[PDB]
Amino acid sequence: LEEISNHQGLTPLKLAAKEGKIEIFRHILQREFSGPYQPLSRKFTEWCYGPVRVSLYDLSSVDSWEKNSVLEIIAFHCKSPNRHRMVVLEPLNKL
Amino acid sequence: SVLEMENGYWWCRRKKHREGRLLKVGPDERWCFRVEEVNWAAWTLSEDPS
Amino acid sequence: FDRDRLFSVVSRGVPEELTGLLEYLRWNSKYLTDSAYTEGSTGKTCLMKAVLNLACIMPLLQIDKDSGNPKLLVNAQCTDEFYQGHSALHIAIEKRSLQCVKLLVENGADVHLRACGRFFQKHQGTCFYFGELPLSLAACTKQWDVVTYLLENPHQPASLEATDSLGNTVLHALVMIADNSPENSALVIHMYDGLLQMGARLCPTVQLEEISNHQGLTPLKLAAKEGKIEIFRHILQREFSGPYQPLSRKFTEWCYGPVRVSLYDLSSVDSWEKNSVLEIIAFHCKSPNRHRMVVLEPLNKLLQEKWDRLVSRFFFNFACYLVYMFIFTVVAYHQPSMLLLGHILILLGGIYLLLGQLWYFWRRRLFIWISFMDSYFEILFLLQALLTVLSQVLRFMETEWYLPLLVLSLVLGWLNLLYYTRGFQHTGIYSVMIQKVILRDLLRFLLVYLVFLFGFAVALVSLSRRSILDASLELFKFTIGMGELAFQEQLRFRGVVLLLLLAYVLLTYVLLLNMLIALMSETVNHVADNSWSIWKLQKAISVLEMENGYWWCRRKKHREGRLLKVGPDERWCFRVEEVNWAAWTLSEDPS
Ligand SMILES: C=C(C)[C@@H]1CCC(C)=C[C@H]1c1c(O)cc(CCCCC)cc1O
Ligand SMILES: C=C(C)[C@@H]1CCC(C)=C[C@H]1c1c(O)cc(CCCCC)cc1O
Repeated sequence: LEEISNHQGLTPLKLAAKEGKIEIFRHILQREFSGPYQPLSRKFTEWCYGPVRVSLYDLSSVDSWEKNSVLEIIAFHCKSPNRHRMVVLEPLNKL
Repeated sequence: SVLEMENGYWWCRRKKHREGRLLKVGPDERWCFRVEEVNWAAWTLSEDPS
Repeated sequence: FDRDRLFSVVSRGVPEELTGLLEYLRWNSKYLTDSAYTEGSTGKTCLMKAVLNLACIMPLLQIDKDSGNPKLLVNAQCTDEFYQGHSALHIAIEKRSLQCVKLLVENGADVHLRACGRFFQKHQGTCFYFGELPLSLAACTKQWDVVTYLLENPHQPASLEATDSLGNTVLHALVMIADNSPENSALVIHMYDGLLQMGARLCPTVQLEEISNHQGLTPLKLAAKEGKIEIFRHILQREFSGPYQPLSRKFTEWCYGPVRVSLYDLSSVDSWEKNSVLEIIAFHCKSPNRHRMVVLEPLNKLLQEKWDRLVSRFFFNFACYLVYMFIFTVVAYHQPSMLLLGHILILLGGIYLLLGQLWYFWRRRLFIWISFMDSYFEILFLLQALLTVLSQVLRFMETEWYLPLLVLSLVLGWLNLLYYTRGFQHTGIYSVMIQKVILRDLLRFLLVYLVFLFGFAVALVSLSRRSILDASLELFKFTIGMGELAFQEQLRFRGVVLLLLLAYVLLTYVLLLNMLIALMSETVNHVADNSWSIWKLQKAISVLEMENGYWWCRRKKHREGRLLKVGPDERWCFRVEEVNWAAWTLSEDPS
């Protein structure tokens, strides 16, 4: 479902970035589920050794390697006033 | 700035290297990004730390 | 019977799927600890994988008994440099499986194995440091049951005084994992207190707190150096009940109604002994929250009497420098009878400050590097003393260039007088993080202003065509409020020069005002400290150096406190009096 694009060629994740909907954008970007819905998640844990925990965020449409990525959409194709609050998200801030 | 700068100069376009590592979540392979966090209150895909 | 097959069976956890494996080892004369059956990349063995995929453990250890294995796999060690030293016992403790720990320990597992891998070091990247021993792992993971079992098991008790590769003990490990977080502070404080109580029961003749690592720091000293204020405060202000009374550091001398007097133990805190907590906090600590360390209840009071007892010496130093600077000014003003005496004092005064300042840098060199802003005035005094002596040297070795250096030393000598202003309140804003930020921007603003000043001056010269020096000076007069605005009618591009000059006026007003607005935001987004933590830190640094005495006359240090038998044990305690109207002793009567 997430790879379906509308007439503008934007996925639901990409559409949230362009329209400035930070609330749904953060939830989609940092999403995890249980065993039955494990392949439906975007955040995964690689290993956990006590307090130290490592997470793996899916850079499907986020990384700027592919054209019309989330980073390009947020920085240049977004007109919402709260553009700065988009990049401070946990996977975007680190990447 | 970094998004424009990574595109390269006009006289020499630079190839863009994908950031991340291809991991089989499980199959399905996704280019994930490694982020490390420390939590002292809460008490996995791989088997051993790396 | 195969390496791939053996690891697959242990993951499932069904011992019935592994039959005849022991017979296979006898046939091939191979052991489970051999490199053939290990993972090879990191030395991981079958037992290690079994604990990771948490019954098969007992038969797997049982079949080790049949084969003539000289080396026990229960004490196997990883071989990869990244993850070296990690054993199966470490897995059970990490997985929070008390039953697995009991099963492993009962079968001869060693409790003193060292996990000296790169992952277990205090790296700047991915790492986790819990000492280097299994006992430290349980302490840092909120496992009191595992700690209790590892301390009171008849099979192989774990010693509390065991040290890691750096000499860190169990108490040291709790210090290095502190992060001043509310969740982490409760973790370290609760376990540190519990281990001390268990330590008295297990080893009463061994004092845990006096054990020092390879750097020679006690756990109390280590907390001060590493900047862990949360555990530092708890250790410094510690009291217990009757059974653990000798294990406390804070005691009550007498209580008469609301008036209560407390006695804090100055064991490693008072500066009488070398490498004390006060010396460590002020000079050997690089943590940003150094000011919050001295405002603690025993440290805040103790540093006050040292300042009060030595305040006269501080003003005597101020008076001596003030008189010396007055002598310097008079001699310089009339440098071109008693003037011969004046030059002798200038040479003697410069050589006196130089030798005294050279002692300070000899005793300590890392302090200036780690914290430039803490002792930046030490550098300034060095330049003033060195230049003053050098300037008089050029007077004897006549080169006619001693005057510019003497004049430069005069203005800088008065600037060094601002150092003594730290002995008063002076209001302002007291912060070290802000001051570095403000200083950095002002220097950047000066560079931005100069290039704009230089850029416009060249533009003015070429368009009007003295040189750049006169034109740049004319533009700089605009800041001092002395600029020249006139329509020079004998210029071809008179309008362009006039418009360009007006552009500079509007440009420099924005630049100066922007810095004021930028400097205003720092003041607004600043929370004043009612205890004046920054000011107290500066006073604490000065008194510690001042009490050491001058270079020409070292002064004996008198210990601060009174020797009292707590009960026996005698500790040099510090008297602190407090008044409480809500709560309703060692001595018998008030005194
Ligand atoms: C307290 C602060 C933040 C003041 C407030 C505004 C002013 C003019 C500058 C700041 C400031 C420094 O940021 C640093 C120093 C001394 C540090 C070394 C200077 C060579 C003094 C100093 O007044
Ligand atoms: C402060 C300001 C805004 C003044 C205003 C006049 C001009 C342009 C110079 C500026 C300036 C620095 O931009 C920087 C310094 C030294 C940096 C540290 C000062 C404690 C002095 C100094 O006069």
